[PDB]
This record gives sequence, C-alpha cells and structure tokens, in this order.
Amino acid sequence: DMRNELEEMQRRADQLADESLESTRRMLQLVEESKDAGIRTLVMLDEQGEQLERIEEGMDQINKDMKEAEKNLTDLGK
Amino acid sequence: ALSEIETRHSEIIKLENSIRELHDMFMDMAMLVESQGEMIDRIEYNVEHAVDYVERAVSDTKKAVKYQ
Repeated sequence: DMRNELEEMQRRADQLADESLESTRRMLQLVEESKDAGIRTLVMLDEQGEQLERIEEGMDQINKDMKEAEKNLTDLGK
Repeated sequence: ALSEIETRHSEIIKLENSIRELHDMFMDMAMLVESQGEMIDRIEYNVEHAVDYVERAVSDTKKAVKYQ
C-alpha cells in the first residue's frame, strides 16, 4: 500500500520589466528635448516664411518701377 | 506588477503620444518648408530679369547719350 499522491504549488515568473526603467527615462528625456527643438524650429520657420513673403512685394515693386522707367526713357528718347 | 506593470504601461503610453506629436510636427514642417522653397524659386526668375534689364538699359542709354 505504498501508493503515494501529490499536490502542486505554482510560482509566477517576474513580469516583463526591470529593464524598462533605465533606458526608458533617458528615452523620455531625449524625446522631450527633441520636442522642444521641433517647437523652436517651427517658430523660426514661420518667421522666415513671413520675411520671404515681405521680400516678395518689394521685389515686384522694383521690377515694375524699373520697367516703367526704361519704357518712358525709350519713348522720350526717340 | 506593482511598480513593474504601472511603469511599463505609463511610460509606453507617454512615449507613444510624444512620438505621434513629433510625427505631426515633422509633417507640418515639411509642408511649410516646401512652400518656402517654391516661394524662393519664384524670387529667382524676377531677380534674373531685373539684373538683365538694368544692365541692358544702362549700357544702351550711356552709349546713346555719349554719342549724341
């Protein structure tokens, strides 16, 4: 009558982490810095676009003025 | 669990949101910068026209006035 039976106990392997808290924090800090740099680039790019738009009008005005002056001088000369 | 799962989930979610924000920022950057590029391309042709016109005009007028 040496017929034995058993029961079982369970253990849980550690969840997936303990490497997600050293590279993670550095990743977040770098992401924040990149976000700030992107915001600054946004602002600078908008300012540059405004300045180019401003330049356009003066360019067109000088072109028109020179063309009209040349035509007038030619007309009077002949 | 405890700090383990909460850290995993929170950091992952925050990183995903930040990355999506960066993606949108870069898209807008590209669009506006393309607009600036075509604007400068527009400037170039009129700059060339003006320089050629002024050179020809000054040369011709100087020659005409000197000869007379």
